[PDB]
Amino acid sequence: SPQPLEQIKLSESQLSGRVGMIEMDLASGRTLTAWRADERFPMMSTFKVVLCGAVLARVDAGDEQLERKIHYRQQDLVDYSPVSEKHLADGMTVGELCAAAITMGDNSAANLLLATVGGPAGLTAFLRQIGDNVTRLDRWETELNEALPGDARDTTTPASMAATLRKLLTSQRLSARSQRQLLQWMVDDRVAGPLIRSVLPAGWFIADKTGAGERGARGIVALLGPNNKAERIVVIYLRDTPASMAERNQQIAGIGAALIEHWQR
Ligand SMILES: OC[C@H]1O[C@H](O[C@H]2[C@H](O)[C@@H](O)[C@H](OCCCCCCC3CCCCC3)O[C@@H]2CO)[C@H](O)[C@@H](O)[C@@H]1O
Ligand SMILES: *C(=O)/C=C/N[C@@H](C(=O)O)[C@](C)(COC(=O)CCCC(=O)O)S(=O)O
Repeated sequence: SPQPLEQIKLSESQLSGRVGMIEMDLASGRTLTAWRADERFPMMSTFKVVLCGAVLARVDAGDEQLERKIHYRQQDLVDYSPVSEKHLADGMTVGELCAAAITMGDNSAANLLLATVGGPAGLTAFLRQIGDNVTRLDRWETELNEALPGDARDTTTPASMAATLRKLLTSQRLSARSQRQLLQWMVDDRVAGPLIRSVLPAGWFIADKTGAGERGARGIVALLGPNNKAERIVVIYLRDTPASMAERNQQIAGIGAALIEHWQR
């Protein structure tokens, strides 16, 4: 594999789309690689990690409990609800909803949680409170990943998303238990985690949340590193490419391969 930046460029050439990428030390925030890092990209399902950061902040403040059971109706369900559709009779706890949203990609679970934090506007306000002045959520599942060209709704930048994830996971804005919980949800991803592990060399840590959208939109927010340590935050977004899902996945994996082969920078 070529160098990370060289691979990123090749991916844009091959996909005819824009790639946005940040690689950042988790402990310190040292930026190692930045490409279109201040450009906007649709967050897609990656917003679910920030959503559950807001939930945990409410738990820390005593305004929420992960134990609290929410009962909902079939009319509340949106497209793709593999866990929430199973609990119309008995409900789900707030913590179960975060687990379902982040680890199983459950969309109704995300919407239920979004309501508890005051909707897209409430989540955006939370982002402003932690000093993210760029990321914005405007819509609910499933409209939020429409990825219209030039539409600023439901977008982040690689730099903003990396910084925000670092804040939630490490900055002590969340309690120790809450930081640990958010991390464990990412470790437990079942949508892409097991697949990614299957292709990572021995010794590489992965935790992640992935997303997909229209017009080629695809993305991942990840913790990655050798010696089984979450050494770096890696955020990669793609937009405005007509390529197959397989090829978009392969190109992102190829950027990962370049990072792995050329880690010591
Ligand atoms: O010399 C470094 C390594 O080179 C290869 O490893 C390959 C591996 O066989 C391949 O499957 C992977 O694909 C990349 C898979 C990435 C999966 C997604 C990555 C995520 C992670 C965080 C955000 C970016 C995307 O690349 C590495 C590096 O070439 C060798 O197989 C391995 O023995 C060796 O230790
Ligand atoms: C998040 O990125 C979800 C995007 N795609 C879904 C959507 O538009 O709501 C689909 C319904 C596909 O479903 C999934 O990707 C399942 C996992 C969702 C997640 O990662 O949280 S649409 O057909 O693309």
